[PDB]
Amino acid sequence: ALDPLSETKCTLKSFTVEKGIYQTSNFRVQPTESIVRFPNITNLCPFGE
Amino acid sequence: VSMTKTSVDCTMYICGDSTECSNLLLQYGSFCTQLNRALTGIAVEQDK
Repeated sequence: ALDPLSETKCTLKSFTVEKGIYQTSNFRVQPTESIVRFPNITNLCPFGE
Repeated sequence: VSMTKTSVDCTMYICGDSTECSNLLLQYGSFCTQLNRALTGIAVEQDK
């Protein structure tokens, strides 16, 4: 990982990149933040019983 | 003449959004890599 050219070199495992189109990796879209929507329960479970 | 060109991702298909599962996939080596080369060849032949 330096420039998209070098990524092709490790992809091909060769220092010579021939003319053409070569698939390097995927495109990952990371989530913005973790969202949590749960029901509201303030009661403790009867573990004593 | 031609068939649907399909490119399968064997990194995401096997392990969804998983780091631990991914490390386990590395133990199996280049198998994932070989699949892309095989399907890539198919897609190229469809244009020929």
